[PDB]
Amino acid sequence: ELATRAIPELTKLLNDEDQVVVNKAAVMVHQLSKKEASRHAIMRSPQMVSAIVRTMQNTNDVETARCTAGTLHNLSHHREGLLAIFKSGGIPALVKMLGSPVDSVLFYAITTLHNLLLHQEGAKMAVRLAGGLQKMVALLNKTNVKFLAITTDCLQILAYGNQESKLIILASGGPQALVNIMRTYTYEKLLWTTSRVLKVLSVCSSNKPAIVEAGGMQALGLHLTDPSQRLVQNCLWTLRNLSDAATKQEGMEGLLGTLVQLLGSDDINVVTCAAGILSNLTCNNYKNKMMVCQVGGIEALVRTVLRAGDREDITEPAICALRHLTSRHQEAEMAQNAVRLHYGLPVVVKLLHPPSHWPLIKATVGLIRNLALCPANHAPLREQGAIPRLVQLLVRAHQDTQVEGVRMEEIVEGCTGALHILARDVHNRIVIRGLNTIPLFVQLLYSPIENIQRVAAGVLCELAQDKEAAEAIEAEGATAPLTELLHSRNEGVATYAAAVLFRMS
Amino acid sequence: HRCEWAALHCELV
Ligand SMILES: *CC(=O)Nc1ccc(NC(=O)C*)cc1
Repeated sequence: ELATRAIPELTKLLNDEDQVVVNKAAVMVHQLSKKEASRHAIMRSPQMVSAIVRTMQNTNDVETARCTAGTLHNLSHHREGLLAIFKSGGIPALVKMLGSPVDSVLFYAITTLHNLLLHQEGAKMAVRLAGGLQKMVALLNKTNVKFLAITTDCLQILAYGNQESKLIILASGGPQALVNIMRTYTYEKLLWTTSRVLKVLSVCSSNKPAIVEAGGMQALGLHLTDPSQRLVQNCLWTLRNLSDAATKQEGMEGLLGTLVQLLGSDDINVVTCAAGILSNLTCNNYKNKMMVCQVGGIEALVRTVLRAGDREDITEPAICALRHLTSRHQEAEMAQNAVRLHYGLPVVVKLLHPPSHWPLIKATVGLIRNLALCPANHAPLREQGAIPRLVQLLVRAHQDTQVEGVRMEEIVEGCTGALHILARDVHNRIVIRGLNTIPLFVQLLYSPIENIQRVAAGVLCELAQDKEAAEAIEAEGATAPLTELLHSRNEGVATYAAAVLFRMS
Repeated sequence: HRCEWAALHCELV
């Protein structure tokens, strides 16, 4: 029954030229698609599915386009129904129906397309080939937030792991429409789904500026306080991707204050993302360095390093953020003293101990060099044991140059630079001399890198004001390279080289 | 999550 006559007869009536006959059949086909017994017999007839697909495109009766689209939506709830729609050219037809002025037809099309993208393989290639990405981006102007949540998930399925789909979304004005969704609506499922689309569009370097200049950084920061954990997480991931390519963007004030307060979260992954974003945003941006220090960023970052312990995924961006804040802005002296006043020097020196790796050690040394600029930190850094390790790391980096993505010359330049600034204190120079560092500093004068020559002669100039020290430097044969460095074009090298030669007599 | 899109599909159409 049915398959023997009713469906062949209904297929024959569904493609009749009499529009009234087509509309009468389409209503019966829609009713048969609402029960498992008859609905199975529809998807097992590719002749019927073809008639439903063609009628949906060509008809001008709204009730018929609603019945045919509503039919196709009913077959899309299971496996063999999705395959029958796929093989009957249903995907290019459903893409065409996305431009329908009828809401019932538009909703039936986007839900059937979403079911196909979720469970039918080969549907991603078919939706892209039929121009589905363009039609979906243009539909982001609609106001139905339930419809917007489905439309954005289709874009996420199409764009994930596909450069063509990402480029089409960006070329059609995608970022502006997505940022406006985060900026306007409060529906959690729409905001969450849209953030997953902005996350995929932010993993490439050349695709990030579109989201940034449209105000995406501020729009994503709006929902960092929302109770949805998956929404906050996707916002923090997208902000961390966009952050390194948006260190010049104006108006990051309100976002920085929220990121500082997220450092007090109980979610360790939230603190990790917030520390990484603050590290990128504070890089070479004196305004971002200012606002972070004005909201208590030093205490929150020092507290974050303590909480992390040996978790280098948290200490490294937090130490890097502290290195940025302690240099090159009005409140640099304030940040340097604040690290001491909030008990950061012990854990900062402790991070030079094992089991820290080289990327964390490199960032920790640069921060100590910045903290050594403050004279009130000379004694506490000495009493915490910073000098013996700064020398021991310097010796290790000299053996592998005379790793883990860290050039061992940056360790040599950084460690000697901290000792060069620490040597401004009289008691520090006694400790630096007592570890047989003068022979090592003399051999650094032969280094081909100017910044290493400048800091080696700098720490030798500071140690040379001790009379017995100037002779040990002369005894190690430093007069020959120093006289060479006198003719250096770098004024910093020639200045310190003349200073040592002058103090050796 | 899980079958959370089907509940949304149902309320829309
Ligand atoms: C798991 C599952 O099948 N869920 C589900 C939720 C909702 C609906 N439909 C409506 O609420 C109308 C079907 C299935």
